Amino acid sequence: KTATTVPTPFDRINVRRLFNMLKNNIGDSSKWQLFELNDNFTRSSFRMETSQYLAGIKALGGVYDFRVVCDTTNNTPAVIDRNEFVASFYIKPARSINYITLNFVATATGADFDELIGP
Amino acid sequence: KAIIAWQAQAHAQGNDISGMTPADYKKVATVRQFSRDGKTITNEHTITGLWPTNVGEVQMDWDSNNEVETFETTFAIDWWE
Amino acid sequence: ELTDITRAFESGDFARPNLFEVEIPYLGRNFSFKCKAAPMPAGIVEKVPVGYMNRKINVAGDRTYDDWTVTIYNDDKHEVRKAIIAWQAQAHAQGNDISGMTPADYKKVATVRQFSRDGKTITNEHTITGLWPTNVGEVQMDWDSNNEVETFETTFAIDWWE
Amino acid sequence: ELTDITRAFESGDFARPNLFEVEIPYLGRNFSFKCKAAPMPAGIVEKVPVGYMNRKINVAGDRTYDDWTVTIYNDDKHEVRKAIIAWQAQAHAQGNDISGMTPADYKKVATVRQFSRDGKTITNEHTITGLWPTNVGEVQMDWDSNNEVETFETTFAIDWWE
Amino acid sequence: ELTDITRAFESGDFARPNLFEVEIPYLGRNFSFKCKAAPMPAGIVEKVPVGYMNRKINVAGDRTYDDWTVTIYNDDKHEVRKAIIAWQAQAHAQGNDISGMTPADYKKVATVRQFSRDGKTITNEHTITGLWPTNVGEVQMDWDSNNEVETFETTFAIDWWE
Amino acid sequence: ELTDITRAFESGDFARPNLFEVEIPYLGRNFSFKCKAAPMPAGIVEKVPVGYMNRKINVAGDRTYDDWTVTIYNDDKHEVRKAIIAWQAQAHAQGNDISGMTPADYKKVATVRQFSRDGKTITNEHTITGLWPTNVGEVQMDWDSNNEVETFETTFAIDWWE
Amino acid sequence: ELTDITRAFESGDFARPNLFEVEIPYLGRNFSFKCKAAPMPAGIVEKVPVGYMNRKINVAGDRTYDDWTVTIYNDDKHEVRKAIIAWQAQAHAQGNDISGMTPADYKKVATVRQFSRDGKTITNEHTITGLWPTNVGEVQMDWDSNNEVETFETTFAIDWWE
Amino acid sequence: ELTDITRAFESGDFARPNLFEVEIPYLGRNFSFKCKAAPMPAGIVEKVPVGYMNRKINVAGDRTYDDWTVTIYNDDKHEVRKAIIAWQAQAHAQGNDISGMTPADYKKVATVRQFSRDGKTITNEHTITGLWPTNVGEVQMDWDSNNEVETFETTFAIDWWE
Amino acid sequence: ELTDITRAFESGDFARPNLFEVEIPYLGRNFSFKCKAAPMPAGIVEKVPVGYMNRKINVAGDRTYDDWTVTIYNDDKHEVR
Repeated sequence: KTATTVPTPFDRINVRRLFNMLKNNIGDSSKWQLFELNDNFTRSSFRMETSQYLAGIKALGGVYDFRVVCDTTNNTPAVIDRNEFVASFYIKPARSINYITLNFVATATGADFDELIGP
Repeated sequence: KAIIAWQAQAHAQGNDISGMTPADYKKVATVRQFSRDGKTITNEHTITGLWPTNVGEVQMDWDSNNEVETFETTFAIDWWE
Repeated sequence: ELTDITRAFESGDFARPNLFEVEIPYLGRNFSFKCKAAPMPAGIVEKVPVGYMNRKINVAGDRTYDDWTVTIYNDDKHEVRKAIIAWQAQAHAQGNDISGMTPADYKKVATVRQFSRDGKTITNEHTITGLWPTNVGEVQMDWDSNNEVETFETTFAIDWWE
Repeated sequence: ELTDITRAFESGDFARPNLFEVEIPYLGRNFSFKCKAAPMPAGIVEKVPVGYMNRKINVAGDRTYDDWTVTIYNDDKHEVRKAIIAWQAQAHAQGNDISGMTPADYKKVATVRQFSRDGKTITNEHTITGLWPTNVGEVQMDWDSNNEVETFETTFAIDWWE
Repeated sequence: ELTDITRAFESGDFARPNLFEVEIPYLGRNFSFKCKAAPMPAGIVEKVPVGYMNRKINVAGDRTYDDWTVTIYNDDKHEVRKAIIAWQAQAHAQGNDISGMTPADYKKVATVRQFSRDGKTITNEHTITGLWPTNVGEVQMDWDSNNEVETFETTFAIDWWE
Repeated sequence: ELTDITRAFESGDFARPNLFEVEIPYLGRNFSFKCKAAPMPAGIVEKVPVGYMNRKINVAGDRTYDDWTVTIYNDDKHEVRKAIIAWQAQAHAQGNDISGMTPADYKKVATVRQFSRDGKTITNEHTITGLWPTNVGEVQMDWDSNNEVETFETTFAIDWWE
Repeated sequence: ELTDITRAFESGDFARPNLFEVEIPYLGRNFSFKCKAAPMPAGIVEKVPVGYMNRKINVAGDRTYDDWTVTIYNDDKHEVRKAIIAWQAQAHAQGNDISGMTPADYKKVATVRQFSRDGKTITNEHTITGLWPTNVGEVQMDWDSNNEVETFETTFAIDWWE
Repeated sequence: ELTDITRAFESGDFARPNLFEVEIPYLGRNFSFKCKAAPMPAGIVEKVPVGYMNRKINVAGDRTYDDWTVTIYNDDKHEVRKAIIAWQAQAHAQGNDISGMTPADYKKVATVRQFSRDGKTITNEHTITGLWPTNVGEVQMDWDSNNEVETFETTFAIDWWE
Repeated sequence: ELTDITRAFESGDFARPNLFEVEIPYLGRNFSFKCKAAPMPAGIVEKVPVGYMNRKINVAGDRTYDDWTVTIYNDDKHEVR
């Protein structure tokens, strides 16, 4: 547990360190788009590279699935005219086992498993 | 110089004996075909995991006058979509 | 939008397949003016297929190099052809001897350059390390072969280029 | 700077692929005037690859020689063709005999020369040691093959050239 | 009547000799993606001949099993090969010790599966009981063995399969 | 006289090594369409030498039979392979049991047929008495073994054929 | 799901069967650059069958090791081959003497390493304890064996590896 | 770091498997020019296993030597083959006699040399002590065996080499 | 020094593996023209090892001979066979 008292998705240490690993990689790849134009090529470049990166994490099993959203649906001209560029990553991180419950049932002689359980 | 400097990550050109992990030297690429209105894209295939297996020779020659310089390059691919 | 092709030549022009020279220090200045043609080298890194289930994915194999083949004009006193053979004679003696020097002796350095369309300026330059002449070509002399200057191919082995 | 090409011909000219003659003492003077074409020999030294880690470096292998193939005009009484076959007949008897002389007998010396553009002057001269005719070519005679002089190829083996 | 062959694939297809995986719980998930090849086991019941007069009739002998041999891709840090040897080290200590654990400790369970041509679906699944690695193969490393990924064979003993 | 070879096929044709089927009642219709190959059985009667003076004359020994080995295509749900092993399981139990039925139970009858080149007509038919599967072959599954359908050998013992 | 194969190389790559070196302290640095090939050792623990009723279950036998065989390039002054034989000469004297030193003298330590595809980095390293050369291979010299560098096999015995 | 391979040839080159000669004083100079091939000898010291508990450690056994087999070109008057058989005739008389000389008489010394790639210089030289020809090979003469020179193998026994 | 190989053929040539004939008086002249192949015989004298201390030295054993195998062309009336 991280030190949070309010609930939040970034509660467990593994989720925190996952989003650190992503932010500290994509937050480097994106540096190469500073002082570019916000043209169609810049957008497709940043979509393809970061998708290629997250596909690696998806295969190794850090995230169940992800989407990269980066086009005219958010880089509207009202963003362009103030020298800004935007992208959104939707990421669902892996669960984990935390609580293990084992039941032992001390059944009788007779009373066989072909009747109770039925293989 | 850029294509060879890309290939140099797959296996070092020159006197080194080195090369980076596959995650580093693989890249994405895209082919498009336009409509006869030059504004409009009608078909678009991504190609996943390019890298340059062979950068072609340039056959330079004093009798080869009145052409611009061209060379072939042969990428390997993993799949296309 | 046709002017967009100008992005293909920000540097000022297309490269030209004839504005080149070859320097081989072992052979003096005059070789550079006698070398007619030379392919700027290939760079080959053969793929390895790794199979999974019923599909295959590729990974980088190990680099290799092909031979380097030039073509030469020959002068009336064979100042090049006698020199190339006398170089090869160090790799394994031509004639009745059975001898040849150590690799440190018969290997040489060479350099290929391509000029800008201003003839003063060099824009690309590759050194080739450890040339030696594996094959000095025949000259196909013939009384019907009139109205050409004499040329022959030569095929050097190389260790790498940079 | 275009005059720089003059460095390619300090000797006075380019060599010409037709100003040549072949001398074979065994066959008299007249062979030298009947020999139409002859490649000035190749010199071949095949490379050996030595692997280290995942790269390879080349070293000089061991010299070898290809055959030497000339082409001949034939005269109306076959003074060359009968002589070449009668030479080959010493290497292994043509016809119904089963015989052939010692190598010291059927081997011969030969010489290739290239002249300057002044026809008086010889500028390059290679001896070829131990010729003998491995293959005397067919003459493809045909009633439709009108308006040519008769020519045939001959392929000598050689031991070395100098 | 050629359509009759469709009776050979009522189930939807022929089985494919490459749509398979091997699971060995002891070695984690990653082994299942590193195992290249594995024969789905043989089942052997050797015949006994019973003689009568001068003829012989056969009766069922007693079941036996051969070893099970897989082939593995190895990664750059040997996460499989070090684990397989560290498993074998429990059967009899590798190095300078003279020790080995009880059979209950070094025996393990393993599972072979074959998928349908829809990659979601498992159609056959055999458990193999009491694996242990009798022989971990050599890796034949060599500077001339360029352009392959590293593979080795491993030969497990088995008690039975179901 | 070359037409004389027609005496070799009075019956209408040569027999063809692929126009055949195998029937095994125990396994239903579908086995007959899944059986790829099967040798029509050998008949062996080993000679006995009887010596007289210093020469030997031969007399008929006592008849014996080799095993009968077929090859099978396997479908995506293993409807044959699970059935063959479940048949063998009666001869000696596969898995953790130590049991097996009487010979009258696990023995079965089987039939091999060869058709005429009219696919309607059966021209030769041998019954094989008392099959049981002594060895069900491995399937050599491998990620490099792409572009084949899955096949395995099976080796039945036999008592006789007629 | 084809990207799943990336789990087979979390470490960054497949291991490569040529990125290796062998160190043998007794022979100095130069041996490590002259050793062409060497199998990374096998680990063998032969099974013992224990019978119960009419079935058999396996248990771990006792560990054994095969010999270790390398292959060497030889230099023009035999600095390796004379050293390997001069090492073997301590195990039992070559020539006319009948002598050999104590095992503590002629046994040596050796090390095999495999590098990452960054040539700086060692990822696996096995020591081999108590080498000595049981067999130094012939060199099959022959006038027709042209265009190869001289190589020979050597077969060391080993006590264990770690 | 690829230049590191130069440490493999500080001496100036790799040794070459064809730059060799064999001298046998008994047979004069001419044998050395007629010997086509000869393995530079093996050196064998077979291991002895010493068991402790359930492991085994190796110790040096006792040196042994295999035979030495050369291959020879034969001349038109058999000046070698008649001499080799006339040497063997001292070990045990060929033909109708039943005789053979003392070991001091039929044993001979022999020497193998390997040259540097400068043909003047000898870099390795082994004497072989106590040759004699245990087996002079057949010559497989045949009217279809055209276009080869006659060669035969000969297998000498040896006592030791140095 | 390559001319030195001429010492290998002072006699005038290498021997040739096809310039041979076999005569067998019992079978007349014609057998000699029908015999296709015949190995010029081996001469075998098998070594005997004599042990001293832990080394072995060799001494000459006793001569033996293998069989001699020829190959024959057969004519239409089997005059050889």
